[PDB]
Amino acid sequence: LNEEERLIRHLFQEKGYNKELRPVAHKEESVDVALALTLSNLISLKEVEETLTTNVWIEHGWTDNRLKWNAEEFGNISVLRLPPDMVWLPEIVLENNNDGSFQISYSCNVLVYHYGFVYWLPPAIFRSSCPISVTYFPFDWQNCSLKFSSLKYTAKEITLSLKQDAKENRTYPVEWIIIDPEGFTENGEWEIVHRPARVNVDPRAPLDSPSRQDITFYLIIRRKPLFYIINILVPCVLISFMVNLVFYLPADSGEKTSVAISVLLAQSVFLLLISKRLPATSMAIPLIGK
Amino acid sequence: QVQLVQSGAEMKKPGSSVKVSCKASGGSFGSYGIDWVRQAPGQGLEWMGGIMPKFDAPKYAEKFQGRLTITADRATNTAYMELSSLRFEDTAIYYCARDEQPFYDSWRGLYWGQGTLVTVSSASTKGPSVFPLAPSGTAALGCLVKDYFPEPVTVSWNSGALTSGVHTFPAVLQSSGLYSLSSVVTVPSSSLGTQTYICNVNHKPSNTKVDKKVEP
Amino acid sequence: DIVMTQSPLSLPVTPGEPASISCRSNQSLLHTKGYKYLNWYLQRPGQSPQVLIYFASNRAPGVPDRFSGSGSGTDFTLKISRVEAEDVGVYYCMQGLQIPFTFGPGTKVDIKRTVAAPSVFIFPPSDEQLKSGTASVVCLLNNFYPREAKVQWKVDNALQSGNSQESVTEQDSKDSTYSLSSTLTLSKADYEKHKVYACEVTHQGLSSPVTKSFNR
Amino acid sequence: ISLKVTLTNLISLNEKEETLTTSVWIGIDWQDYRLNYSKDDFGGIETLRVPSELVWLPEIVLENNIDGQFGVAYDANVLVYEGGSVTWLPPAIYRSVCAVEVTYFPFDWQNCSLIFRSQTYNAEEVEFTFAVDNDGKTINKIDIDTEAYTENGEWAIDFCPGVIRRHHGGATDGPGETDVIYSLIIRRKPLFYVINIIVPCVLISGLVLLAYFLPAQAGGQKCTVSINVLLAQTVFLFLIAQKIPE
Amino acid sequence: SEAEGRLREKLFSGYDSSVRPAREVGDRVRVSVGLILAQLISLNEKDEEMSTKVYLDLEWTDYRLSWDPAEHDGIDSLRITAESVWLPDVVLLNNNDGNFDVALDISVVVSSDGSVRWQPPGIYRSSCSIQVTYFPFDWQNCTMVFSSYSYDSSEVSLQTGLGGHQEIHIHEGTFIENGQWEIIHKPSRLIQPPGEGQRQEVIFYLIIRRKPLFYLVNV
Amino acid sequence: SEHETRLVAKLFKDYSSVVRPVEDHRQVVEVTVGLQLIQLINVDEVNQIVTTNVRLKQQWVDYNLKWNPDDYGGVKKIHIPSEKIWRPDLVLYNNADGDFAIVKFTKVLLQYTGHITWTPPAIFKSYCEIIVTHFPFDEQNCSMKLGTWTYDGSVVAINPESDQPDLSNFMESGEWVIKESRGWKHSVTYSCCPDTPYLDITYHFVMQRLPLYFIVNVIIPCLLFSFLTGLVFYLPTDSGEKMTLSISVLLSLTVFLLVIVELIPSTSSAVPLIGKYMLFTMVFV
Ligand SMILES: *[C@@H]1O[C@H](CO)[C@@H](O[C@@H]2O[C@H](CO)[C@@H](O[C@@H]3O[C@H](CO[C@H]4O[C@H](CO)[C@@H](O)[C@H](O)[C@@H]4O)[C@@H](O)[C@H](O[C@H]4O[C@H](CO)[C@@H](O)[C@H](O)[C@@H]4O)[C@@H]3O)[C@H](O)[C@H]2NC(C)=O)[C@H](O)[C@H]1NC(C)=O
Ligand SMILES: *[C@@H]1O[C@H](CO)[C@@H](O[C@@H]2O[C@H](CO)[C@@H](O[C@@H]3O[C@H](CO)[C@@H](O)[C@H](O[C@H]4O[C@H](CO)[C@@H](O)[C@H](O)[C@@H]4O)[C@@H]3O)[C@H](O)[C@H]2NC(C)=O)[C@H](O)[C@H]1NC(C)=O
Ligand SMILES: *[C@@H]1O[C@H](CO)[C@@H](O[C@@H]2O[C@H](CO)[C@@H](O)[C@H](O)[C@H]2NC(C)=O)[C@H](O)[C@H]1NC(C)=O
Ligand SMILES: CC(C)CCC[C@@H](C)[C@H]1CC[C@H]2[C@@H]3CC=C4C[C@@H](O)CC[C@]4(C)[C@H]3CC[C@]12C
Ligand SMILES: *[C@@H]1O[C@H](CO)[C@@H](O)[C@H](O)[C@H]1NC(C)=O
Ligand SMILES: *[C@@H]1O[C@H](CO)[C@@H](O)[C@H](O)[C@H]1NC(C)=O
Repeated sequence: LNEEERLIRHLFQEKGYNKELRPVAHKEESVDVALALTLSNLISLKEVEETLTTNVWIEHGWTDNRLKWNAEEFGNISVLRLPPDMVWLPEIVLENNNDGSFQISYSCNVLVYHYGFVYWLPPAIFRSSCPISVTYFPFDWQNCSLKFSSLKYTAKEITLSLKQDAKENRTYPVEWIIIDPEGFTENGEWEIVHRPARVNVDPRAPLDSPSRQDITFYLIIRRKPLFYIINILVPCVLISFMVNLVFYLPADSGEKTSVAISVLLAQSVFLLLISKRLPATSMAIPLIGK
Repeated sequence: QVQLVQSGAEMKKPGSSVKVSCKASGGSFGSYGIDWVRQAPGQGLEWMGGIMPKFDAPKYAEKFQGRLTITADRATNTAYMELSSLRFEDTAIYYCARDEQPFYDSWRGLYWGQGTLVTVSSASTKGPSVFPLAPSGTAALGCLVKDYFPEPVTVSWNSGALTSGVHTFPAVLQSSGLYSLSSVVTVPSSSLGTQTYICNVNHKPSNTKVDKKVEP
Repeated sequence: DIVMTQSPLSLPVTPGEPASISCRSNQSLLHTKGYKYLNWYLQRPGQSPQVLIYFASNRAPGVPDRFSGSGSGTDFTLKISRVEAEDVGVYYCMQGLQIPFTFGPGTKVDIKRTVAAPSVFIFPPSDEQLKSGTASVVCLLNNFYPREAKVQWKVDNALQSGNSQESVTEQDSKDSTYSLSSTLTLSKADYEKHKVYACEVTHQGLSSPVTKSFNR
Repeated sequence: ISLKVTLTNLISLNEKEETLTTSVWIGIDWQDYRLNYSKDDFGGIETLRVPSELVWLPEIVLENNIDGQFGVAYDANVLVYEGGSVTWLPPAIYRSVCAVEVTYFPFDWQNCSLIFRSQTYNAEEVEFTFAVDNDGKTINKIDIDTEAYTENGEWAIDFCPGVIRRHHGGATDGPGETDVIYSLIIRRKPLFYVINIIVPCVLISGLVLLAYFLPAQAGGQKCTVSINVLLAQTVFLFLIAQKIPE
Repeated sequence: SEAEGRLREKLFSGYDSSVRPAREVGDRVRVSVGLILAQLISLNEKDEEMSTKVYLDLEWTDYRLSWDPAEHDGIDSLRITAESVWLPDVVLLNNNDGNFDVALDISVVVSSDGSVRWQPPGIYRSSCSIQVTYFPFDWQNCTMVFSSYSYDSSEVSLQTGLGGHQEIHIHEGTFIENGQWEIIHKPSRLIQPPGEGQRQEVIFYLIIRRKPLFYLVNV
Repeated sequence: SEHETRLVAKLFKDYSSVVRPVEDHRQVVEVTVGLQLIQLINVDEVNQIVTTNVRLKQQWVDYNLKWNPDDYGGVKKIHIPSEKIWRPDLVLYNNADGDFAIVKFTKVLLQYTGHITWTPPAIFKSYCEIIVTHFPFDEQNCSMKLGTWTYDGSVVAINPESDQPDLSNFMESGEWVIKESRGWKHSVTYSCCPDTPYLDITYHFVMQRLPLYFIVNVIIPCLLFSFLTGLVFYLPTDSGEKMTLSISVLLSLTVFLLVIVELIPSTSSAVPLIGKYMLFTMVFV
């Protein structure tokens, strides 16, 4: 790589690139950071812990004019793979995590093109807070979210936007979580209904606050209730309906209250079974609990 | 000190197959960056085929398609070619050109082997017939070494004592499939009557040993 | 296929001075990324081919500083700042853009020396060879430069065609000359039918063609 | 490399995960001619403590760990004695694979292996020998200090031989490999299962024999007893499902 | 920015981030301690620990990090990595899992007058002695004791953060409300040493009441 | 020892680990990827995760890390920390919730020819579509997709070391038997960038569950309850024990539901066969 090693010396050693400074001509400007989220797989939703675990690939896009070069001068090299610790990064974190894992998991290489665009697709395992609505369990749907923002930089320093795609030379924003139809394996219990993406700006907060801006990726997910149906509802409902046979039993059999109290015991066992599977929230009584 | 060592020379019959290996030492080579180039006798270089990263499979010239199989083994640091349905014009020196780190789209030969001579002929081991080229102030005389197979033939004059002005020509392959060459020496015309001139012809495959006195 | 042509067919080179060789393509050799996929190869006498320049301006590792190259799409030039006596051989330009990859005809290089005319000697077939039923007539051209030379056979002043073969030695390492042999092969019956046999040579060191002949 | 492995505690054998947790410290001794010095030239110093990161180490790891932890727990100082002798005695917590032979559980014994090797060097580059005590006999086993050792509440260590293996030394195999394997033969103490599960289960399961002595009338409750013993056995099945290997 | 780089080079020439800022010997560094409760994750009764997600709110002055904006292209503030400046070693003393520190160091905001504001995120597991008598119809008193681990009261002085609001700040719009616990009170107090090695403490109290509908339905 | 010290000092005087180690930037780095499976730690049917202990053998050539052994006392190979050199960034593309890339940076074996062998350990947690239709007699085909995260095929080429994964040092599994294993290379080209293929090597493992645990613990009690269901119809009515028997069988099945739900996969892709049998027994009692 006479060429790739001559280019990196030119960019980083000769010109004195400083990864601490933002890529802006003056401090008053903000760096435009375009974000998109690809859902590799929905790992789980722990109802008791109220935690959503996801495997997501976060596409970052921003311009760094200090990392521009004339391709023809350097053997027509058009793109460079560099470590992420060698360049300025727009440190985006998952704000609404519930385990302290704010940052991406694997800090992969950045891709830097000759016209200054910095591409970066670090994959991450995240564990986010998803408050659970137990009202219609096991026929329930949940509304989880993945809120992304920067704590080291505010809206004064970076502007968060959605990634822009093209079709027939017409630009549109990517306002949804990207899912590869071929590579995506559906979760065994949760079906994705909606998966929007939004840029949220709070007019009340000051511009120099980390809470001014965020990009939130939502997951409206519907439970697939076949397991709970087959294993709880049909046995429990049939056993409960079985109490009505005592009225048709003759009083001379001497086995009436035994049948009824045994049905009560079976219902208590089912209650014990259900008590392990949901959190002890007071917002509502679950449907199965009702 | 990277060195490519090919297999030894081959004598083949028409319609047979020849497999030529190309083994490397002193360097680490992969599954790509292999190209085979042959030079027919008296002709220029000709590309046959090779494996490049872009195709991830060997590609061959139209002439050799259906007959050539080029393979490279990264584990053993060896590359192979196998040319089947051998024809008379497949007689050539076959070279392997290789790179340790392949170019994606094309190839360069930074390391070559010594070449493997493959001879495709239905001829049989035949010794030469040695005839004099009698001398008609310098005069010349020579020996016509005709109709032998296979190469080579060694010619010396006066048991190696005469080495000034001796020209032993490269052999020419005739349409009969047998080789022929001439060896000539220029001498003073005054020495034709006083000095004896004998050409010593040797053809090891036939054990032909001829000492032909050349005189007017 | 891309057709590659080189000029000059032969370049004579005075050890100590620069030299230049040119290649041509009937198609643009420019890659989509602006890389001109042309390679230059040298084959020294009795040696395997060796790369000198790759991608039309890049010197391969180990090649000395003397060699350099340049070009544009279809026209390419290989230059030697100073010519040393180790740089003698056939230089090949090759296109590596489109399969089949093709070498050029090849430009031969040889050490320059003053013009030297051949000494023309003709030899009859021997009685020993005529005993076997064939007749070979050998015309020789000794110690001439340059290698360009034409040999025409005449039998009773009738030009022959298709019944002769030529062999040439490599340039002599001391006096820097070539030597050439042309051999007519005729059957004994055809040999006896005609009287006069003659080989006529033409060479730039000769003021006019030189004929050597005999009468049986 | 002179190797000794000392076991301080056997923490647990997790049947569900098939994991043995042990607390050990490895005795590692070797020669380094570059770190050779005489006490007379340095004021009588016979020992020098330096961080282990400053000296070459053979990089001994537990190959058969299950949790991905190959190295030692605490990088202690190496002791550099005069004459080029280097001693490193780091402690370690290891979670090792132990396939649980379930057949006679809970009256079972296990054969848990601790396999040690160099992570970097082959047998021609680094080799192992067992350490020797002051009496000179080779310590080809796990060393346990009797005074400080508290037996595991459930597991008794009966045997612990050590063997230095060498293999892949053939021409086709190429460079030879070596490792040290210690075979912890451990016996379970089945008292908890006897008192809490087996004896109650045996008595409750023997109760069905009493059904043969009850009258065969309406008030006999012969089927009451039998089927309720089956129900109690189902409860014991739920109890046992939490303990057995899977 | 080139001007920002020049200002950073001017500021951090001869600057030691391990040395407490004190122009004269005996000068105290005043640190204002606040707390923002992002989420009340849980209160584990078996382990007797409260899990919270919080943003600390630490403010202090470092005289070494002062500059004139007029001489530096009107730059009135800087965002600097926390590890590059001196920090007060303020930690959760009553942590239950052995973790004293913040979840992410992030960046401080330095004003031209030397004022330093730091708002690191934190996931904390604090020890809470559970009053079990009225469980599940109970209320708990779970505290988060914050203090400097090393510096004594003669070196770093603590005060409750404000900007007379001595409370944990809960942003009503973005607060993740807990489904089992209702927050009744959320004060903050500065605790002086009794009567050197003496250290002040800023304690944030969370008096939370359980919502017992689950146990009413199921027990 | 001094020869190796001098060699290592010479090699890394002006070395760069960020750039691909090729003489020319137009050359391709060939990486030979070989997966050695050490242990199948666990298969998670609920979250569809297969966790395995593996060795990811990687072999490439660094053009700049070459030396003549005659110039360094005959040293033909050395051991170098992996962090100091350029490496390929292989990532488990179908990672479920574990590490995406290698985290254990062991030393590499560097030959004088520039050939690097790196065999780091890893614990792969890979997503694996579990088909529970025939559970516990089910057969599962889970793979591990591996490829360079940030390098396309035109700069870094990958090829399997062997047609199959290396199972020579595979520890026996007490729950699964590997019927078949095979590694396949795949190349994907998109119309937007026809000259930049994207490569991956996918190792797949066909695994058959050992069902003895579920036969003993789940199926046999269900069969016993199913048999006990029919015996009530041979009881006399005057015994006053028919309801006792039937209701006690129902209660035994209800208690057994705890065992089954803790054992059965809690997924809704399909009804497990054990689930079908238990529903059969419950409905018919
Ligand atoms: C578990 O799941 C995995 C993944 O889905 C399955 O793996 C697939 O297995 C099949 C074999 O049954 C693989 O198909 C084979 O791929 C080979 C790839 O060859 C290379 O070269 C070609 C170019 O020539 C490239 O296009 C290709 O990408 C490779 O680089 C083929 O050579 C095989 O050819 C066979 O089929 C053709 C007809 O299609 C015949 O003409 C051939 O003679 C030959 O029989 C074949 O196509 C497939 O690639 C694997 N996929 C993956 C993702 O790895 C497992 O099989 C599955 N296990 C089970 C269910 O048992
Ligand atoms: C606890 O575990 C250890 C480690 O597994 C175990 O020690 C090993 O025992 C096996 C046998 O169980 C030993 O295998 C032996 O190897 C010798 C040569 O070294 C062979 O002669 C014998 O192998 C025979 O069978 C092979 C397969 O059928 C054939 O290939 C071979 O030709 C022979 O017929 C032989 O039994 C092994 O060497 C040791 N290794 C160690 C680490 O010591 C130990 O026995 C276990 N302790 C118990 C169960 O009490
Ligand atoms: C340098 O390389 C770039 C990238 O390959 C060349 O731009 C391409 O040119 C081809 C035509 O030859 C177009 O079809 C592609 O769409 C271009 N790619 C892009 C991404 O723009 C460029 O032409 C080369 N420059 C020179 C002077 O050769
Ligand atoms: C009263 C006695 C005879 C028992 C009767 C059992 C009946 C009511 C049970 C047994 C199996 C049950 C079915 C099992 C699974 C499914 C698929 C899903 O879409 C839920 C409904 C459905 C279709 C159930 C409907 C009710 C069902 C048919
Ligand atoms: C050049 O000539 C050859 C031979 O006639 C032909 O195959 C080729 O297509 C020509 N190239 C162009 C670009 O015309
Ligand atoms: C260390 O050096 C002394 C000489 O100073 C020598 O006597 C001793 O044997 C050496 N020790 C080693 C390396 O064995």
